[PDB]
Amino acid sequence: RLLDELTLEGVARYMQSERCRRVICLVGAGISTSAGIPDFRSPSTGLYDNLEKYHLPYPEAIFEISYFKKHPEPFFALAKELYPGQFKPTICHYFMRLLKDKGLLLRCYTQNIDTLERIAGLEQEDLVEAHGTFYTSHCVSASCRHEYPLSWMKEKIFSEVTPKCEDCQSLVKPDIVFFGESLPARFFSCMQSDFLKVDLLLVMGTSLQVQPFASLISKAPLSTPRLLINKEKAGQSGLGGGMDFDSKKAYRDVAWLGECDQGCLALAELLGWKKELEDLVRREHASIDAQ
Amino acid sequence: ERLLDELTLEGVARYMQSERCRRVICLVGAGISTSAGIPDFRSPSTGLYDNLEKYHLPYPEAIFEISYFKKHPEPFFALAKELYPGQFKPTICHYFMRLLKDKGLLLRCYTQNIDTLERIAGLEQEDLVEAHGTFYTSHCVSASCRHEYPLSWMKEKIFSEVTPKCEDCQSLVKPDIVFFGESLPARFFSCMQSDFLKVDLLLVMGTSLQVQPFASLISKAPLSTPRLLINKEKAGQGGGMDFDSKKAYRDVAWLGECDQGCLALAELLGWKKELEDLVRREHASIDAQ
Ligand code: NA
Ligand code: NA
Ligand code: NA
Ligand code: NA
Ligand SMILES: [Zn+2]
Ligand SMILES: [Zn+2]
Repeated sequence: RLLDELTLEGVARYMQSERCRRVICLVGAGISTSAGIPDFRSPSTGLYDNLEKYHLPYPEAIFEISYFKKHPEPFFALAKELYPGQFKPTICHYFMRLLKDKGLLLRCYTQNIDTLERIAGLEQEDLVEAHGTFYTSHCVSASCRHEYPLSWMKEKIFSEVTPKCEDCQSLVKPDIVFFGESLPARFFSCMQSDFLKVDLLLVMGTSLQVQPFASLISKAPLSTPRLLINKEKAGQSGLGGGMDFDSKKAYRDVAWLGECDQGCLALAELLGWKKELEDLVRREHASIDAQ
Repeated sequence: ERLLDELTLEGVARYMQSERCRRVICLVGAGISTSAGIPDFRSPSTGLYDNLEKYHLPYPEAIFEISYFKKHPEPFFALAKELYPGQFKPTICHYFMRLLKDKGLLLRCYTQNIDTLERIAGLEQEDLVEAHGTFYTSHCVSASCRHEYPLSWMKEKIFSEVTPKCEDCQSLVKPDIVFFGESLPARFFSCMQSDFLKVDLLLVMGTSLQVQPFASLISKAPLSTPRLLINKEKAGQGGGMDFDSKKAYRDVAWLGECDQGCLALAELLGWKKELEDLVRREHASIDAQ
């Protein structure tokens, strides 16, 4: 086994090793709650638990493409309520920024649509935004598909004026992958390439309860260490790979439970980067508060 | 066709007052005993998996594995001594299942806990399937000896910190709990084939449903049988638990403390007064020696 001890210290020792040259990050809504965006499945605070004032047939409807096509108002009410005044990336995003700067980041597969990975300084080459993004929008008609920038959409969303294409008066939706829409081709191409060479998997703020994303933890070589930084164990045992932190055959999986920012701080310190990470977060947070 | 009128606690309680709901099966786990001061296994920070450092185990699950226990039984008995609950006082949830017994509604209680609080709350053996055994009785481990020992013996040996060894054959005497790697009792399977043909409601409480074959029990239920979960968090997601999809039809999740969920359910059923009275009286009766 590549790790000497199934701990955060073991993972950090490994990250200092020579064979650990390509790290893949898998991240979810948990890495953004510190930036004031709540997750989906945390009880009480999650979105599933605060969707009653929309009067939905079922909670998931607000995320279903077909329902959105027949009653988009609720999704856009949610978009207006959840629009973040400031898109301020967290300590976790900037830890992935450090991984980019040290040549360790092969890819960040993100399930979030908040584009905080871009604001933290990850580039498109670095990213697989598996569920799309809110940054750009498109008309839904197969013969229209007129694109619209975030400025336009934002103005409509806050004006509670349902986004309709100017030319065909159709529905214009953020380029998010609603339930029932296929993932970007980039997801599959990048997957087939990246997971042949990956040396370390960094799973953060995700419950691994939505496929096909979670199965990504199963594509890694059987020797690639997997560190989970998350409030709770996830990915154990719907699923095809299997996080094994505690059994008699466990050898490569490590779970560090707690806040994503706190775990990134501990990991950085272990690697001697805590100082640089705090400085980077400080500088960028101050710089953003200038626009 | 959606035996529940609405996927809520109120819908489930309406169903329970209906004529069609005559058989309730309870599936419960460590979560129903944390109010009684016994912690669960997989809760972060407070769970047993997160507090096994002082036993110096090769791996967290080893403390519960039959093979490790047979070769390194000292850590399990240290945990047994330190985890032995000073008072065995069932929680409001146990007594709510007692209310279910008294109203003729309880077909069976399948429990994963070994603390026997379901008996102290007044469920009888015919009411119970202790799927993972109990601490109440112990046996020597030799396949030809199998001499039984009562809890008095065990309590005394555990607290005097002397590894329990058989008087006749000097082998290891372990509690009759189902360690990882031991088969479940035949009662589990018999009772299952019968109970899940006539069950009208599933009550899953204080369990993460992450251990097999217990968790699959929610799959033996008829496709029409409603299933309500009372738990701090969604778990179990026939079929699995479908609370939120467009196809959800029979599953209801009430997130929170098991005791509070039992209180709310009882109130909807008009039993809250009786439940609180029973809890107070039984706590007082047990404290009176
Ligand atoms: Na969760
Ligand atoms: Na997400
Ligand atoms: Na849990
Ligand atoms: Na289902
Ligand atoms: Zn259009
Ligand atoms: Zn013996």
